[PDB]
Amino acid sequence: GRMFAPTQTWRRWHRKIPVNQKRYAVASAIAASSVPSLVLARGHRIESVPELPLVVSDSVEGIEKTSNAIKALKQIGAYPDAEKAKDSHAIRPGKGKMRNR
Amino acid sequence: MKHNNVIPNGHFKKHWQNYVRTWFNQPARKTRRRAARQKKAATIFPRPTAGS
Amino acid sequence: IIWTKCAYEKLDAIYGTFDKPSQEKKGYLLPRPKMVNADLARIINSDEVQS
Amino acid sequence: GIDLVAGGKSKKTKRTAPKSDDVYLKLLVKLYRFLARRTGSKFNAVILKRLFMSKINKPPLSLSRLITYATGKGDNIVVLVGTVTDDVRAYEVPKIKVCALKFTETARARIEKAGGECLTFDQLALRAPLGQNTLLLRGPKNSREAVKHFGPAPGVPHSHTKPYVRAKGRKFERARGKRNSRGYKA
Amino acid sequence: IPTTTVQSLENDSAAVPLPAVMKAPIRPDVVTYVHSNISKN
Amino acid sequence: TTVPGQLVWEIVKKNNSFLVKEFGNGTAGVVFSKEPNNLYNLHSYKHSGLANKKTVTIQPDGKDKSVLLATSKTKKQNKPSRLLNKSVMKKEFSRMAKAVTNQVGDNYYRPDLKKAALARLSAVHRSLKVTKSGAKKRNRQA
Amino acid sequence: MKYNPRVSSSRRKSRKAHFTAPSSVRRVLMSAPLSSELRAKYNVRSMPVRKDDEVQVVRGTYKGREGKVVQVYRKKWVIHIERITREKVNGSTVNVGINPSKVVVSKLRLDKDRRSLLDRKAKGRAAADKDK
Amino acid sequence: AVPLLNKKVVKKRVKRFIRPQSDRRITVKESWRRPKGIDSRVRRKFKGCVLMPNIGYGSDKKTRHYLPNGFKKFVVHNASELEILMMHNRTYCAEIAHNVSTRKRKEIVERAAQLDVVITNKLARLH
Amino acid sequence: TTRFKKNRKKRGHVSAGHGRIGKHRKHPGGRGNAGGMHHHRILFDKYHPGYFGKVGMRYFHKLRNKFYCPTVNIDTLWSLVPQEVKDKAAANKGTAPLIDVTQFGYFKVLGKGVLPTGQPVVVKAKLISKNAEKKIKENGGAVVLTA
RNA sequence: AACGACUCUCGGCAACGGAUAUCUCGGCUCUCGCAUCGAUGAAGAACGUAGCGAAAUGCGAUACUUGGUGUGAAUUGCAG
RNA sequence: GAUGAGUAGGAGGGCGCGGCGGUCGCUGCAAAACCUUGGGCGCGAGCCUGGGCGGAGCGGCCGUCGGUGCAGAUCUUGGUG
RNA sequence: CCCGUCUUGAAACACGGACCAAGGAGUCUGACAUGUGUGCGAGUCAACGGGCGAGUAAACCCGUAAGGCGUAAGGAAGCUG
RNA sequence: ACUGGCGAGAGACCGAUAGCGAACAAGUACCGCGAGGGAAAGAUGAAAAGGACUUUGAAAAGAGAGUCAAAGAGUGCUUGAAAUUGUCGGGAGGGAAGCGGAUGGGGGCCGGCGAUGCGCCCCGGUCGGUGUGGAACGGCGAGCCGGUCCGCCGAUCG
Ligand SMILES: [K+]
Ligand SMILES: [K+]
Ligand SMILES: [K+]
Ligand SMILES: [K+]
Ligand SMILES: [K+]
Ligand SMILES: [K+]
Ligand SMILES: [K+]
Ligand SMILES: [K+]
Ligand SMILES: [K+]
Ligand SMILES: [K+]
Ligand SMILES: [K+]
Ligand SMILES: [K+]
Ligand SMILES: [K+]
Ligand SMILES: [K+]
Ligand SMILES: [K+]
Ligand SMILES: [K+]
Ligand SMILES: [K+]
Ligand SMILES: [K+]
Ligand SMILES: [K+]
Ligand SMILES: [Mg+2]
Ligand SMILES: [Mg+2]
Ligand SMILES: [Mg+2]
Ligand SMILES: [Mg+2]
Ligand SMILES: [Mg+2]
Ligand SMILES: [Mg+2]
Ligand SMILES: [Mg+2]
Ligand SMILES: [Mg+2]
Ligand SMILES: [Mg+2]
Ligand SMILES: [Mg+2]
Ligand SMILES: [Mg+2]
Ligand SMILES: [Mg+2]
Ligand SMILES: [Mg+2]
Ligand SMILES: [Mg+2]
Ligand SMILES: [Mg+2]
Ligand SMILES: [Mg+2]
Ligand SMILES: [Mg+2]
Ligand SMILES: [Mg+2]
Ligand SMILES: [Mg+2]
Ligand SMILES: [Mg+2]
Ligand SMILES: [Mg+2]
Ligand SMILES: [Mg+2]
Ligand SMILES: [Mg+2]
Ligand SMILES: [Mg+2]
Ligand SMILES: [Mg+2]
Ligand SMILES: [Mg+2]
Ligand SMILES: [Mg+2]
Ligand SMILES: [Mg+2]
Ligand SMILES: [Mg+2]
Ligand SMILES: [Mg+2]
Ligand SMILES: [Mg+2]
Ligand SMILES: [Mg+2]
Ligand SMILES: [Mg+2]
Ligand SMILES: [Mg+2]
Ligand SMILES: [Mg+2]
Ligand SMILES: [Mg+2]
Ligand SMILES: [Mg+2]
Ligand SMILES: [Mg+2]
Ligand SMILES: [Mg+2]
Ligand SMILES: [Mg+2]
Repeated sequence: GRMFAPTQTWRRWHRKIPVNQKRYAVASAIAASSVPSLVLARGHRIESVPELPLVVSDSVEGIEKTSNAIKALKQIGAYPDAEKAKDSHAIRPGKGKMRNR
Repeated sequence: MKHNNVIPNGHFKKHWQNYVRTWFNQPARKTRRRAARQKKAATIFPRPTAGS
Repeated sequence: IIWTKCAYEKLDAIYGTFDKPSQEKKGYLLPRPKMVNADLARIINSDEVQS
Repeated sequence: GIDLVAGGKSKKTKRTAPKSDDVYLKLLVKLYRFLARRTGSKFNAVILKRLFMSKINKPPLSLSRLITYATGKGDNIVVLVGTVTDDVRAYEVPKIKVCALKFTETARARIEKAGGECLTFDQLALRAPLGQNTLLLRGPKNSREAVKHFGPAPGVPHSHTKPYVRAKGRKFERARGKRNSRGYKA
Repeated sequence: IPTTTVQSLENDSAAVPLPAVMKAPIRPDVVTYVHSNISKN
Repeated sequence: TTVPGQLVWEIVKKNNSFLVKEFGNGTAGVVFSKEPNNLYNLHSYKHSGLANKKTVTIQPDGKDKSVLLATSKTKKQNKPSRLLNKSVMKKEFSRMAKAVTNQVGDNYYRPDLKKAALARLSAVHRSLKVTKSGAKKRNRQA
Repeated sequence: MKYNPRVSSSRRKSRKAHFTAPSSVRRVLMSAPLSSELRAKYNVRSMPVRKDDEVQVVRGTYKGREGKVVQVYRKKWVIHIERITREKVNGSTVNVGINPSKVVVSKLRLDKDRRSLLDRKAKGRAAADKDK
Repeated sequence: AVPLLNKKVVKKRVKRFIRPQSDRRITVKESWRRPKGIDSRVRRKFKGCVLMPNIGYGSDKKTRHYLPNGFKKFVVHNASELEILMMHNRTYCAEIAHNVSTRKRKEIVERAAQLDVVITNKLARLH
Repeated sequence: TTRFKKNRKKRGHVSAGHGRIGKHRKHPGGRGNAGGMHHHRILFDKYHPGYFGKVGMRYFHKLRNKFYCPTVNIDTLWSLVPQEVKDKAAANKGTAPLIDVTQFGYFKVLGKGVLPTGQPVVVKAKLISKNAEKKIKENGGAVVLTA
């Protein structure tokens, strides 16, 4: 048969938050990134980071090879957090795995 | 009809569901028009892209 | 977040400050909190309150 | 059995805490929970209750109205549990010490230009822990569109309640019931 | 005025003033509300 | 954290990577915190290792029954790699107990955590002894 | 990450393209790595398996077995290797199919086309990998 | 480990609350459901009928969720999570999660002995 | 948000909160604005006086641009002047600023409120009320008409 | 009023049946590109066609294909 | 310190199902599902765990979302007395 | 005393229900309204579109006499305010 | 503009009673004079390695054996729930049975179902100990106030 209340394409999918509120949220997120307690609380491994906020020389923008990019992360102490991401690579549980996720 | 409310005047007594215009192609339309302008600019070079 | 030096120096211009507005966000000023000092211990244990 | 109503329990509801999740507001509530308990000051108790209230129960106060109520009270500190807005209809702004939850950008600039100071409720606790020498003010609670529709229904006698209509004009609720020439005037 | 040290990479002014945005209020309620709504877009 | 600790507690008390909750949000709910600088692993502002500038860490250090006593430096809250003032102790329990009392209560660092730190030191020290030799008593009497 | 708009990352489409691929396409899909000795000689990493090639099994229960290819059964995505057989319940001998990605080519069935193919494979590596 | 709890556990009711008529009908499961019927004699609380659960049966807050051994249960999935109970070994006992491998259970059991943490199911799948 | 909808709280309660006696039928009082004069009469008279009937003259093909006439009050007139120009006004009492309201999207000047004390202003507008003109004059200003 | 039969009931095992779980060369929805049927006989319909085929797919008495070009050693259920 | 009835109806705090953004984990030294006269927790929705079967996936927590919870409808399809 | 149901009144000589599995019913959308949360505030709104951009359906930026709602009402209207 | 055609990309969509009626020889089988109506039906294993041979039977097939990690995967074969059925075992029954509450009998199950330590003595063993030197740091705000580790003396206990 026919499902109850069939789903329609003209459901209101999108949302328009006022621009000023979106700018408020971004500023709060930027400020939170400079608090080591919040960064640790979010699961990041910053135990070897020299300082927060972590500002590096502009020469990093000239890096072209991935091998040199990883060496830059090691020097500034950001590699352990990057290593955490790779070690967490896993298949998505549930139906999402067959949905191109 | 009940309580104190504005008198409703919804114009939804026809087969409106057959005449709904969605806008899911709005990002695509922006892309296509930008491509058309970019293509036009090269055709009329060095004439200004603003037109006449 | 890992900031480059150039990106870090642009934050004041992009988002402005509490005194002057942003250069790239027309008429935008950073929001103010309802509490200037969030350290309750200092306020509660201050001489003025404890007197 | 016991001859009581609802087993002797209260059927009244009041806000015992803010509905907001604002972390800064909760810190202010914690600050003034302590002040009210450990001082017994009536000012602190009133401030604590008003911090729980909803947006419509914390109406804004215009700068012009703030100036009029602060006339002759320069020494006192003005306290408002709400937002202070700027008023273009006010020309001369004297120096004044004002504590409020929030100041609009224009209102803050005008007060600071005139030599005044904009304070938060955490700074007020340091300067007036018991509310000494304070001018406690509230904005107009009933000055909003919704209230105009409240009260006796528009159609009853001696009513000036604003009706709900989608548009304004001769064709929108001006006929029978609104004048003697059409049935009756109500 | 607070300043932030600039880390130097091998083979390469060493401080920058702290921008005002880093002292902005932290509002998890606002961030969550904005994040959920815009992720629908 | 670089901001007031009370503000941090308002943010992380609802959700953080170290918060361990089991059995839902009813009566059966049990909550623990597993950050390394939480003496009792309790999810409270008192014991929180995230919302306090001054925190105490006591845990096994490497080998040889060494116990690490680390306290967060007050002026290094923005330098994670140098935030901890580590002190590896490998002496008798009595000597270690005096060191904890000196670095927690005597200097007025966190006098409210003196009891927790000593109990934390006592628990860590006992576990090291059992690891070296193995369980010998069930500790069920009384 | 891919950026070609003509390339799909859909799991459904990839599987359909693989299992409906024509015989000519299956030839490339049924490639095997060259031995370390041949790799250093021809400077080539992989080659489609051929009927008369000699391969060594490096995976599975027949790991270490060496023999000559006898049939490229493209319809079944396997190859048959001489002497790599099992006995049925009735005692008859049947060849065991092995995926070409699980063997190593020890000797190549060279010919006019095979030699030309080797040159093209080495030409790109000698330039795009070394000169760059 | 010596349990810290000292007050005796008093269970107001040990029998479960079985759904009405779950015995009669196979399709009606035993998990409790409040009967909403107008004539329901169970809802109206006629004597000699199935009993309904209410807040009066609430157990003492001091002895609530305590196992017969005198501890509260905390489910552990690895060695690291077991260490969270080091300072609560007189109040909380660990239980290894049902899906932990036998190899990893040995590590948890060995670690729990060093920390003097009670394990409720320490003999699970070791034979 | 489905999980907050109260229908979920009513699962297992039979009537879904619509009652056993009355029930939830399709249109037991007619659709939309049915029966405005018959069985919804009290509702219309009590909350919507004037709903039924005809009043006034028709205006075929009425265009709103002909009637465009934004208004500004006396109290708001000073706010139009830029802050830098306000300082000049108080720096020289011989001259007065010329406030052309039409440049700010206003046609008529009404007379609510008062002007700044001791500050003459020359107001340029299409229309003006008599009270507005009187307040401008008594403050030392003048009114100029434009179009 | 034992035993045993019968009925009911509880458990183990065996049946009956195809739920659940995990899957998917399918569906559905959005977006994009392109503009190309026919009297020079279209769409559709029919019949025939393979060493062993009924259907599906393909093809037209040159009938699961001819020819050119590309690819470069198979096809495969069996036979040859 | 007082107090406890509740159909129609309202509201609060919770339980459970499937995704999504995060975070913390489990698994061929055996995941899901299913079975059990094993044991335990919660007033309860439910939850945790022993054993068995099975042979490749799964779960906790925060936020967010929905085609999200059945004994009935001479309910639908299938199966069986 | 058999559940569900309509009923002043059901164990009813009122109706549905032999049994099991799975499926199975206040939803989506437009308008308005009260309440609450959030942003800004005599303003507010990046909404058509443009500039771009995770090589990109997101995010970010743009309102120059744009527009909506609000900032002034009364009158059928001419008008006054 | 574009729910057709051809080609392409994507998804907080469905996951075989779902999703198109159709995941499969589906607009097929089948029904109707006709216009039309219109299903059900996916999964052995990594590989058929798809069960040689012995024996019983007219045959189907069984018994034993064989292949496989597994036939407790044996060609509608992954997993295999409930209704319902057989069998073995326990138990009950004078025109229903079931159910609430309370014990009892018989079962089944449970060693975190129930402890065996602690304090003070000496025998031995083992391991560390005020005052001055170094190493890397800290609390309080230049200066005071500290602990940790290494070494050297004294002290001679723990
Ligand atoms: K469209
Ligand atoms: K209702
Ligand atoms: K029996
Ligand atoms: K399934
Ligand atoms: K023809
Ligand atoms: K050809
Ligand atoms: K997860
Ligand atoms: K169980
Ligand atoms: K969820
Ligand atoms: K009825
Ligand atoms: K009746
Ligand atoms: K009946
Ligand atoms: K209303
Ligand atoms: K506007
Ligand atoms: K613009
Ligand atoms: K009139
Ligand atoms: K179908
Ligand atoms: K199997
Ligand atoms: K049986
Ligand atoms: Mg699942
Ligand atoms: Mg219609
Ligand atoms: Mg009573
Ligand atoms: Mg009552
Ligand atoms: Mg008349
Ligand atoms: Mg009257
Ligand atoms: Mg119970
Ligand atoms: Mg009744
Ligand atoms: Mg298990
Ligand atoms: Mg009810
Ligand atoms: Mg009903
Ligand atoms: Mg009704
Ligand atoms: Mg209706
Ligand atoms: Mg064909
Ligand atoms: Mg009650
Ligand atoms: Mg789930
Ligand atoms: Mg059973
Ligand atoms: Mg769960
Ligand atoms: Mg769904
Ligand atoms: Mg549903
Ligand atoms: Mg059912
Ligand atoms: Mg029902
Ligand atoms: Mg039926
Ligand atoms: Mg049937
Ligand atoms: Mg029958
Ligand atoms: Mg009757
Ligand atoms: Mg009844
Ligand atoms: Mg009768
Ligand atoms: Mg009837
Ligand atoms: Mg019947
Ligand atoms: Mg169901
Ligand atoms: Mg509102
Ligand atoms: Mg305008
Ligand atoms: Mg007039
Ligand atoms: Mg098309
Ligand atoms: Mg189907
Ligand atoms: Mg399904
Ligand atoms: Mg399998
Ligand atoms: Mg099976
Ligand atoms: Mg059964």
